[PDB]
Amino acid sequence: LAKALSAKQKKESYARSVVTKEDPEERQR
Amino acid sequence: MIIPVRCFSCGKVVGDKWDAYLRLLEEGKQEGDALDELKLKRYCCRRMVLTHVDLIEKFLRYNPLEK
Amino acid sequence: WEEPRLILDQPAQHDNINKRYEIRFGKIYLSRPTMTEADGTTHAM
Amino acid sequence: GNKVHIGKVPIMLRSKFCSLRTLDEVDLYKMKECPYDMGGYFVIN
Amino acid sequence: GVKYTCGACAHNFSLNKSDPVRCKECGHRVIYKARTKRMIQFDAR
Amino acid sequence: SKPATLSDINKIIFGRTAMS
Amino acid sequence: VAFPNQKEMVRPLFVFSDSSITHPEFDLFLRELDAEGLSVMDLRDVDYKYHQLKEMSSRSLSNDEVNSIVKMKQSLSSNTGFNTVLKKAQLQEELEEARDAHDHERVARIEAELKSIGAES
Ligand SMILES: [Zn+2]
Ligand SMILES: [Zn+2]
Repeated sequence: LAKALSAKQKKESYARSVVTKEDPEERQR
Repeated sequence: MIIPVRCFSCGKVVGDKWDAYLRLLEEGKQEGDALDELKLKRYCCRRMVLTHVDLIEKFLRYNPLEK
Repeated sequence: WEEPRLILDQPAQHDNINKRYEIRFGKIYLSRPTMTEADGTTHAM
Repeated sequence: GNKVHIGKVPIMLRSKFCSLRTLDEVDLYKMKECPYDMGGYFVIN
Repeated sequence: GVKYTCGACAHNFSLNKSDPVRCKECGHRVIYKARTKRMIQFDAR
Repeated sequence: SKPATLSDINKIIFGRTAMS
Repeated sequence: VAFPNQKEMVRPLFVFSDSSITHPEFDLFLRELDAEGLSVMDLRDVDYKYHQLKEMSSRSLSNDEVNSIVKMKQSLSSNTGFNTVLKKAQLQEELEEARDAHDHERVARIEAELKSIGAES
């Protein structure tokens, strides 16, 4: 129980990285 | 930045003893013994070599601006 | 995700059709900083 | 329904999302960054 | 007419007040003026 | 239609530095 | 290029010399042209070439032309420290994108490529 509760709160990563190849405002214009 | 040519207090030439000081420290001599070997008797001159920081070695790690 | 749902409703009568329009917010994506020049090209900053 | 650009967030230097986090000592010198610099600030204009 | 130097590859070139401010070979956006030709004298004190 | 002289060819000299 | 008496040859640019063409050299060139049965470039064409060279030398490049030249030299670029650092940073960004996408196959290739490019001194 201690191991599970300690390692449960260790994993925290919501945002996912990405690579931008052009100017973001291109879709808007 | 780089070792001063003269001692600030009395003006003894200390700018020719930096490499010999580093050599003596490499051989295993203590700093006081190394300063004694270089014939720096007055503590005003000993301060110049004992407290110098060689910053030019850090400045030289940046790539040259003109070639 | 605090307020993940915008909702617009329109009980159109012009045959009663109750229409709900709603948009959901999903994942957040981040990138490394980029620089966009006047000529249109991009490169890592 | 896909990725929509909602804005640009300034990046704190030497953080996990900064470009200088990975660079080692030599490339830090090639990038004209001081190795004694610690980060923790932003660059606005 | 006026000499410049690239901020990245240290390449020398010239501009005629009509070209874009860019390096010819590596396309860096940062360039520096070259040192003058006038005589430079110091008093060694 | 006139033949080109030496000076005319010298006007269009394009050196290796100019080529680079 | 091609000699008149000899045949066609493909030569690099550095073979040419900055020194001016001497009188016996031009005389021998004229004799080779006469032996082959060719003529010399017309003065009108000489002036046209001169104007072309002056216009090309005094031309101002556009942004697209400069970017094309930079891309061409980047293709020719064997190695450059600034460009290697930029490529390594871009590869690191691609690696974190692959890691965040749970792609266990791409990340190994990016790590191998980084290992090949890296190990500096
Ligand atoms: Zn002294
Ligand atoms: Zn350059």
